Amino acid sequence: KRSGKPSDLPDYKQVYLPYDTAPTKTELDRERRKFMHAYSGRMEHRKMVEVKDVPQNMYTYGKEGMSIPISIFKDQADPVIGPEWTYPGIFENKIVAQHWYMEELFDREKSNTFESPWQRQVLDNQVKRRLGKVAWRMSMLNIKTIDIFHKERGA
Amino acid sequence: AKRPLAVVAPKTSHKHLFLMHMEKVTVTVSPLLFGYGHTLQKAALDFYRRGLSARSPFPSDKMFLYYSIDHITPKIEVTWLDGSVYVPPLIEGVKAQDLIQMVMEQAWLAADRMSAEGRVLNPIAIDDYKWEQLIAF
Amino acid sequence: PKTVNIEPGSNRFLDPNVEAKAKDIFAVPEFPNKAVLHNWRFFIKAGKAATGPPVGQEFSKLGLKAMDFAKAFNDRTKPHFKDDIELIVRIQVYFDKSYIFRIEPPPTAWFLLRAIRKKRGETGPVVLRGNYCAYLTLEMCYEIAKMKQMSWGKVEYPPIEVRVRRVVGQARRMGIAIIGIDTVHSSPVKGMTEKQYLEESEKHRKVHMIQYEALKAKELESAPLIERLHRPNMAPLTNTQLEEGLKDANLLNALWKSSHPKSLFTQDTRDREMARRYLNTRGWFKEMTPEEMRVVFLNYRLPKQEDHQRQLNMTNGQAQSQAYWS
Amino acid sequence: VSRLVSPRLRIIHRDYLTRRGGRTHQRCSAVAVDYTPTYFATYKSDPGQCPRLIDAEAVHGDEQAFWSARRDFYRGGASRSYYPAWDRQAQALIMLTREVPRIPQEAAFRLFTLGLKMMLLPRLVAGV
Amino acid sequence: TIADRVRRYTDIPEASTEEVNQRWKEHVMPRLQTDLEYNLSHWKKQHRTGAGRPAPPTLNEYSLFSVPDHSSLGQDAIDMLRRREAQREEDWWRERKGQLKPP
Repeated sequence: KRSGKPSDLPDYKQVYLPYDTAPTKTELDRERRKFMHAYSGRMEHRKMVEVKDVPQNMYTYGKEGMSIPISIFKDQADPVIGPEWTYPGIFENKIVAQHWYMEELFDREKSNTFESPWQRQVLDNQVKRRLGKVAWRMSMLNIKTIDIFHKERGA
Repeated sequence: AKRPLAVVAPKTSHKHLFLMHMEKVTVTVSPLLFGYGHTLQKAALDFYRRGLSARSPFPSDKMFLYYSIDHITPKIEVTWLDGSVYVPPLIEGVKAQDLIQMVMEQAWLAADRMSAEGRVLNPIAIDDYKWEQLIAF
Repeated sequence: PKTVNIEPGSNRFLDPNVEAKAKDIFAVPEFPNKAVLHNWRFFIKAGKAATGPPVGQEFSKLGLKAMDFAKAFNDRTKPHFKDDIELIVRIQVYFDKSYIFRIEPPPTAWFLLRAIRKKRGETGPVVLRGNYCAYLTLEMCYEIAKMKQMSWGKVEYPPIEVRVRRVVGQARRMGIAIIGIDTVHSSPVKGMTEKQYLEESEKHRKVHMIQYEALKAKELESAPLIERLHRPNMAPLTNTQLEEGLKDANLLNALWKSSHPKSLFTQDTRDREMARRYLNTRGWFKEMTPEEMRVVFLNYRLPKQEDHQRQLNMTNGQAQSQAYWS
Repeated sequence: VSRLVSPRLRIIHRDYLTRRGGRTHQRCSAVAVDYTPTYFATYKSDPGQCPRLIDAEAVHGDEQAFWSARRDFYRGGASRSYYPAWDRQAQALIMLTREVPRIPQEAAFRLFTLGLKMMLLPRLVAGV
Repeated sequence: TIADRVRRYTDIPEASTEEVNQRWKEHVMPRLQTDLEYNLSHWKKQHRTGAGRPAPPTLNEYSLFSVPDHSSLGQDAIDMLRRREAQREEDWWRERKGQLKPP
């Protein structure tokens, strides 16, 4: 949809650097050279793919002291980013937040070997959805008969 | 009464406890009485929720809860414009849609008796009995 | 150079300045217990609300001169706002035609395209588009998540670390590969070795837990009294007990009494053992003395701090002490 | 012997012939103990001037928010069912049976009744 | 057989509400102020001040009415029974896909 999209896109205004030792040019494109790829899909169906619009320097990118242009209010500029351990659960989310195939999660539960104590919570919220996709799948059939893939598909 | 009362009464199911002609619907219970599971304590208190529901067009400020003490079985008392109070008998096994049906069904009889004594009656907004409606498709 | 605040995760909510006027406009004019007729939703700019088809029409379907609301809107939204901040209005029309509307921060999809500088059509899920779009890092989502609170009366809860997984997932669903995950290496730093980077996370990532739990437990102690009640876990019951325990409820009763953390009212040997004599006839749990049940038949949803506070025999000494006073 | 010796409580019985089973005409009984019509005058006043009956607004404000309340938290979600009536009384029965503060002001006369025997015994003794 | 198949519906709520009557008449009844008619009249006064004292109950005061609750018990037994049926898909499609592997 067109509405609900930003028209003016402010640019990353670096507030203060996160380091005293300049990351010399030589290594910049030596580590960014590693980021132009990012995995996708988490199982045997692991798919290392490409990322368009790669930023140029990631020592400075987001780790600290850069601004993000979600400028909303009148007196609130592009907020600065505090260091990592200043945000709650970040290196804990790194374990939890990701595309989780249930194939990859139920072997972790039936072996009770969770990398994280919240993957027990990203599991329920994932099954509690798929049950809802059924309790809605059926509270509709109490109206009519809805038949999957019975209408034409494609062009 | 200025004339013999009605004979035939409309017979339809009432979803919501709209103020047909009542003036105050009080619901007395005694929380000293207790019970797990479907009892009369539960059947009358959901009738409070089902009346206070954001769905029923009942004026929420006209329903009065009343915690009693002396082991008063849950009473539901409705008062009509003429002031004649009416307690729907809480037969065991009853629940919300019965009481919302009892008081609303009796609401047409009682509003009829008020219209017999000579009380002028008002226009009612809701028409629980579909009369100006036809099923369309 | 200058780290603004060195604390293990104290940047959770906004600045009290911006959080002062955060809820001055994002407030819910309380539900009048009326019967809603229409729950409309719009995108509207900072204060550029018109009487046109976007707003004035749906009122005019109902005969309301929405030339007024737009002003009552701009009576609250014209100041306070950076230019061109498309807000969401939750107009709610009651059976008396009297509306009540909550203004809300921009949709996080609007936030996400800003924080990455991409216009409409540039972003997409990889399975439709084939490429991860603009990068991000978890450090950024934590600030999109600070202007996105479900309850703008209670900005605190759900917590941040639990609603950032929300904005992260919405991002990934748009192609926004953030760096901390999705990639072989996290954000490279000129500070220290990857090990001297990982050894500084293994402490931080766990210091947060005693921070995150306490905030999860302090919220528990304020939850409705029914939310702290006992709900035994069902992971132990195997799916034939779990089914043979649904035909006759007696088993799911005697279970509850059998595995119930010790309280002043459940220190009845005969009561707790009356159950224990019911299960044995049913061939249910027989080799698990009461203790190893409570540690497995506990409400798993308890924060680990209170997960213990109820654990026998931690609640055995002071058990008979706490009672309904009078 | 009054059944419920509380004389204000009056037992009323009502047996009805209601349509059960769709066609039948069964016998349903609505038994109840309710207050004697004596105790109806001071109650059809809205302040509940009749004691033994408390306007629910007293024990807490806005039952419009206390009974209409629904389960809310991470344990509630959007399947936020109403509260079960069995505790929704308890959180109101426990509020009824709280400590009301017996003040020492009443205790003085009761204390003036505590030293009743010990000192009235020598009164008639020393008054001959 | 009549009084049996209805006992599916009431004895358990009775086996409960006959245990509370025990708990009530044992622990709270002794320390219960019997002058309620004065106590209630005190809150009808505290409400006519508006700044009265409606107090919220606490867990220890409330755990008297702690009971086996088939509202939750019967529910999460199904869900846990179900997230085993949801568990036997990824473990099924892993088994079927494991039948294409040679011996």
